[PDB]
Amino acid sequence: DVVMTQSPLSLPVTLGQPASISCRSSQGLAFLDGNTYLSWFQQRPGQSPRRLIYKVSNRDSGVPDRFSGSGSRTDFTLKISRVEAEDVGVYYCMQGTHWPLTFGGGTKVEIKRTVAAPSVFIFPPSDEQLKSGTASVVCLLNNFYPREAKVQWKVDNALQSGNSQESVTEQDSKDSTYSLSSTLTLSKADYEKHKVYACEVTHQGLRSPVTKSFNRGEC
Amino acid sequence: DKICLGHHAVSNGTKVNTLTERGVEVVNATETVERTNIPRICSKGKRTVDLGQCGLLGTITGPPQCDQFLEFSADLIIERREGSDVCYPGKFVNEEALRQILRESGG
Amino acid sequence: QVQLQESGPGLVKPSETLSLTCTVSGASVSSYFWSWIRQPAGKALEWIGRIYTSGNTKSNPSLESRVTMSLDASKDQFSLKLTSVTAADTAVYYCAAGRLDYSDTTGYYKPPPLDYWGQGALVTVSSASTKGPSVFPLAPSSKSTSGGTAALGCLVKDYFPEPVTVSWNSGALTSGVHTFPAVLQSSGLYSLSSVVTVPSSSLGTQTYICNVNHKPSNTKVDKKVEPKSC
Amino acid sequence: AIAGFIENGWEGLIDGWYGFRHQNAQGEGTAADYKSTQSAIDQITGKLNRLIEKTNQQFELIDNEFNEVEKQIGNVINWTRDSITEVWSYNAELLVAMENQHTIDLADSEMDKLYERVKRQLRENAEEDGTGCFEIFHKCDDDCMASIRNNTYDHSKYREEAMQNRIQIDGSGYIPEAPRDGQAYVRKDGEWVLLSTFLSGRLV
Amino acid sequence: GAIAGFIENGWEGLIDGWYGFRHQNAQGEGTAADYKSTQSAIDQITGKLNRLIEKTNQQFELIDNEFNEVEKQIGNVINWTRDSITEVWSYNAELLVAMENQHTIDLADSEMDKLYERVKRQLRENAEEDGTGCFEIFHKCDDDCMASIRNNTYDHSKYREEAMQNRIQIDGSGYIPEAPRDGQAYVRKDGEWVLLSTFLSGRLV
Amino acid sequence: RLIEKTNQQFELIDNEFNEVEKQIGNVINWTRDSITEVWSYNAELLVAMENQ
Ligand SMILES: *[C@@H]1O[C@H](CO)[C@@H](O[C@@H]2O[C@H](CO)[C@@H](O[C@@H]3O[C@H](CO)[C@@H](O)[C@H](O[C@H]4O[C@H](CO)[C@@H](O)[C@H](O)[C@@H]4O)[C@@H]3O)[C@H](O)[C@H]2NC(C)=O)[C@H](O)[C@H]1NC(C)=O
Ligand SMILES: *[C@@H]1O[C@H](CO)[C@@H](O[C@@H]2O[C@H](CO)[C@@H](O[C@@H]3O[C@H](CO)[C@@H](O)[C@H](O[C@H]4O[C@H](CO)[C@@H](O)[C@H](O)[C@@H]4O)[C@@H]3O)[C@H](O)[C@H]2NC(C)=O)[C@H](O)[C@H]1NC(C)=O
Ligand SMILES: *[C@@H]1O[C@H](CO)[C@@H](O[C@@H]2O[C@H](CO)[C@@H](O[C@@H]3O[C@H](CO[C@H]4O[C@H](CO)[C@@H](O)[C@H](O)[C@@H]4O)[C@@H](O)[C@H](O)[C@@H]3O)[C@H](O)[C@H]2NC(C)=O)[C@H](O)[C@H]1NC(C)=O
Ligand SMILES: *[C@@H]1O[C@H](CO)[C@@H](O[C@@H]2O[C@H](CO)[C@@H](O[C@@H]3O[C@H](CO)[C@@H](O)[C@H](O)[C@@H]3O)[C@H](O)[C@H]2NC(C)=O)[C@H](O)[C@H]1NC(C)=O
Ligand SMILES: *[C@@H]1O[C@H](CO)[C@@H](O)[C@H](O)[C@H]1NC(C)=O
Ligand SMILES: *[C@@H]1O[C@H](CO)[C@@H](O)[C@H](O)[C@H]1NC(C)=O
Repeated sequence: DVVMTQSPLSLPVTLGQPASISCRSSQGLAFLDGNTYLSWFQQRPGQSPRRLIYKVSNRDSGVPDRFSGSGSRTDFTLKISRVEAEDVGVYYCMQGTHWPLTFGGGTKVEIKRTVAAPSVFIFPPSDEQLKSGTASVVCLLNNFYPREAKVQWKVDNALQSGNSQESVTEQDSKDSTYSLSSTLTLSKADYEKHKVYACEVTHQGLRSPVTKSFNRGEC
Repeated sequence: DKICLGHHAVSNGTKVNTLTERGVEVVNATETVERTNIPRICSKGKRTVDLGQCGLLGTITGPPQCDQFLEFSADLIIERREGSDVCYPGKFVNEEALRQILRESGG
Repeated sequence: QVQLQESGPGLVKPSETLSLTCTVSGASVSSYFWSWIRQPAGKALEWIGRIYTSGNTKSNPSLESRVTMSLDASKDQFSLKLTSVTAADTAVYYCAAGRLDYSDTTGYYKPPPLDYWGQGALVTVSSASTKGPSVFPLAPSSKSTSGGTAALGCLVKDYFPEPVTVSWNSGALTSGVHTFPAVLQSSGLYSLSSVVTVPSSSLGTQTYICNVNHKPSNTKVDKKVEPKSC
Repeated sequence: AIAGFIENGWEGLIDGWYGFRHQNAQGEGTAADYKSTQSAIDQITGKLNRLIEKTNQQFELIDNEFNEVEKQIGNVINWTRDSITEVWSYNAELLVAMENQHTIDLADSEMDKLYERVKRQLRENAEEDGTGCFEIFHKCDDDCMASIRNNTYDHSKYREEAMQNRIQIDGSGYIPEAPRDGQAYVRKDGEWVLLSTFLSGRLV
Repeated sequence: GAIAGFIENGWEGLIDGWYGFRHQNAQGEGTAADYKSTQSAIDQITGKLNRLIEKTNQQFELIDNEFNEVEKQIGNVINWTRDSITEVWSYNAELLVAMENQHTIDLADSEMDKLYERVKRQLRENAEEDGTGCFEIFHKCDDDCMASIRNNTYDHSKYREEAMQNRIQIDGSGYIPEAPRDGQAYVRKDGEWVLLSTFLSGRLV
Repeated sequence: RLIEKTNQQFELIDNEFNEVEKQIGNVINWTRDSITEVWSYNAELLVAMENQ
């Protein structure tokens, strides 16, 4: 089996800068018809992969200018002239000369953008969920960068631990920002015991930790 | 009853390159490119002369480092880096040409 | 003007016959190479096999013992059957097409090009029965919004297997919708939050409903979100 | 009217480089053999990927096109350059020649490696017409022809019938040895009826 | 219990030879090498070595100087020539190893078919090709008969008729000879052509 | 295919009667010897291969 090896495997670039991706094949990729069948594929957040380069150099129709493929017979390179916020995603190389079709490991390209402080919002658990005995308090950090944030739950100034699960969106395709959803899950009995449910967010774009809380019941 | 024809085989052979294939496994192979070095000047059977402090051209003029080799006779002449052709500052004109001559001079 | 649409069961039991089918829109199946590419959860793409009309199910050796591909020229659907399924076969299953030049004699002996792709089908291979989700509204607290912007969302909790789809107001609401990745709870069930940011003046005047579809359980939910009434 | 490779190559064959062209009750069929054609294509490719390999030695200028060098050193450069030109030009013409012979003889090898396979399949149920075909001495429907291609033909299933249609006089067909049970036998309707059954009747 | 040959696998147990016979009869199964065909291959590989290992008797001297560099213009020419020389020797080197390995492999696979076509014409009409590199013998071949195939003494006429009968065979019984063309009608009994006159000379009861 | 005579003509860079300079000559010598080594190998391997 032809072995497709890509490098680097995580390629964080700066919004508007160029970068390259090297793909080395374990075998030569020439074929009887005189064409070497290496292709480059871009799979962006939550999508089918699309083909950028076919036959080492030919770019597919409907693809930005900055994508230019190059390579020889063992060593190939995808060159991006100017990585914008819309080029985030994973990039694969595939040989297409030898059975079976094989793909590279993939290179994760993440845009390095300007710092953006997160908007913070907190959600009390719905009264409908409290009928099932479980209480889910949701904290949201929306449209921010870098994707490094601290989310501490404070139930009555008591720092929570263990019951916190957080999910993170993919880097955006236009402003290159993330979004996070920390969920504090606990029982109906424990929810009804305390009053103040706070969410302390610490981030680079914040000159001091921002907190959004909510007192139990209320309005 | 039946009788069968077959060839032998082993568990892990070695891989070699061919015209139509790269890295095909044969039973046994051997290396063709030499890589092993003897870290000495194997000089058995030869009259060797290690000039050392003497430079090869110094055997003609005769600076003090080359006193032992003014009429030397050798089959193998070994120049060393520390060799000096000279004693009073100066060079030789067309020096490699003459070096190359004395190398195969036998002394 | 061509499109490929995968279809099939969302979960198949261990050792069953995982079946899928790529339905072709706006093209004749006779004129393409047809590949199945599966992608396990966060791993390299794996190329299963390729077929063309007049038959030749050339497949990858890792799965050839178990793979079975055929394609119907009247219904326009590439199909696939993976026998005796394992947890390793849990993956996204994109189908793909490639140009087919009849006269290129040497093209049937080269891996097919990957010109067009489908959206990909998730087939999670396990034994746990299908559970529809529960949808709980994530509403603002008494319009303590206090900003120029306000936030509201849904909580699609306790469902299996993946995935669920969340559209806000039947697709009319798209600007500012963040539908988070699912997270697997300690119960063996998935759960995700879908949120959307709206102007603060929109509360009360605008209707906000998230639409959840859990096709594994044929479940469809339309949950309205609104600030609490004390 | 059908022929094989001992004569000419078929132009209708386009799914591959080798195939089976059969003929029976249902008519002609031309279908390529996939395993054999890939084994030829994958070895020609092995040549390309060995000769297309690049050289990574970089040479710089020693000549000077704008400003000529000493006549001696230049003449010696020219002498070396033209001598190297001669070696590569020789090594090149030869490599193409050898690899073109090895290529041509490579494909002939894989045609026979397939012909001599189908031969052992049919065992004692077909004969070599001599032109790359097999006269099959038993009725072979379109399903049976495909059994030869995908290596499932079972000589046993058709052997007894095929050998009898092969070892003939006039129509004819060899006959089995009558049972060795001690009773004399006579031939009647393709079976050894017993002689005692023809000697217990009555006279007229 | 099965057994198969070279159009398939190589045998890892055959260690006193490169090619060999693996039989299976009443007494059991054995594996013994064929020494001739193995030496025929081992000798051709040896012949390649003693044509390639041969030394070049040409001696070269230093044109350069390591401790004390030569003129820059001439050095860039010596370098240019040396690098051009090393290029040709590197090309001829990898091409030789490749061409001789393609020949060494096709050489050995050739000596295997030579042994196969030998045993084939040996057994003449007394066996058939099963396709895996084996011969289904159609008559009992004991260990002494098996060795008669290895040392090429197998008399095919001795076991022919028996095997030719066991190959035609419609039922458990094979083809019949011709009854003598002497003018008598013959009936068939016990594998023999007994006359019909002997069956019409009795007594009505 | 083997009898095909080369057309590359070479003039004379050495001088048999009156020796050229030593350094340049030793290189000319060094190259010609290294060239002869290549044709000598190419010749013998070609005969051996064509005869085979
Ligand atoms: C060692 O080898 C080199 C290369 O072979 C050799 O130098 C070459 O000499 C020839 C002359 O025999 C040059 O060829 C042309 O000669 C004609 C004479 O009519 C000129 O007009 C040419 O110059 C014009 O034409 C060019 C082509 O249109 C233009 O591009 C150019 O700008 C001029 O307008 C040209 O001189 C040849 O150019 C050189 N090659 C070089 C210098 O690289 C050299 O003589 C050999 N040494 C010995 C001792 O034999
Ligand atoms: C023509 O080609 C030759 C060889 O291909 C080339 O001469 C080589 O040059 C390199 C680089 O200058 C030499 O390699 C080493 O370079 C490093 C500098 O990076 C030095 O430090 C080395 O010093 C040696 O000597 C020391 C004692 O004084 C030792 O302590 C040390 O360990 C080293 O051994 C050394 O110079 C290389 O040695 C030479 N080769 C020869 C044969 O001299 C030359 O430059 C080329 N000509 C042109 C015009 O390009
Ligand atoms: C580079 O290589 C050159 C040859 O490859 C070297 O040139 C050769 O140098 C040798 C000496 O080392 C010469 O040999 C001498 O030749 C003279 C004259 O020969 C003629 O007369 C004799 C006697 O009647 C006769 O037998 C010959 O056939 C000639 O007719 C002799 O008298 C000497 O005894 C001695 O043999 C070669 O002649 C010479 N070759 C050529 C072609 O000139 C050259 O020295 C090398 N360069 C370096 C730097 O080493
Ligand atoms: C010998 O092989 C060559 C290729 O190595 C064959 O020529 C090629 O045939 C294909 C036919 O499908 C041509 O493809 C077409 O190319 C154009 C670009 O020019 C492309 O846009 C089309 O969509 C189509 O794919 C290809 O151009 C052509 N190459 C040439 C003419 O240089 C040739 O037919 C083979 N000959 C035999 C006798 O088998
Ligand atoms: C061989 O072909 C026949 C139809 O001609 C089919 O029924 C059978 O399954 C095939 N066998 C294999 C192993 O593909
Ligand atoms: C050949 O083998 C047979 C059977 O083993 C044996 O009787 C005979 O002596 C052998 N002859 C030779 C010449 O090897």
